[PDB]
Amino acid sequence: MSEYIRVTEDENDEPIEIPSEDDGTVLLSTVTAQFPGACGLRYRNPVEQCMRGVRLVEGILHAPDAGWGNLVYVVNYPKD
Amino acid sequence: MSERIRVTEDENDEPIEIPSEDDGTVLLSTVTAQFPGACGLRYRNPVSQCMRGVRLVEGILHAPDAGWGNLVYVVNYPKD
Repeated sequence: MSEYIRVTEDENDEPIEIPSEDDGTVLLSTVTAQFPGACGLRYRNPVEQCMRGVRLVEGILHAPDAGWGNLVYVVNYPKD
Repeated sequence: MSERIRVTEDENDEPIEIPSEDDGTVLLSTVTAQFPGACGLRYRNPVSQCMRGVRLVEGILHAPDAGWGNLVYVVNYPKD
């Protein structure tokens, strides 16, 4: 089954739901669809309450230990 | 023609329709053929009350297992 994630570009608005691949990874192109100019992904680990960045390779974001559907994610946005 | 997909950018006007492919895929060019530069698609997800986007890969949109009929609503628009 395809993993499911909930990202957010701006916390003042509503979060965005992203359908991931069955592989358990997320495709950056799906992010760029809703987020133009943006790339990358962040989240916070409930372990140390610190912000973290999701691993990316060739446009493919790699899920954490438990996967995607457990925490919230934030899309990396530049100043532009 | 194979499947058609309803989609709009603003609910004040009338939603348009784009021919999707039998493989559950839509071509970016077909979307931009309708919209003046729009990319990606999403909709009001009643499940999370957020905006759920659709899988995108190199300009090719990939429908979920259900298909396009459950996501036919709003098209995405980049800043460029």
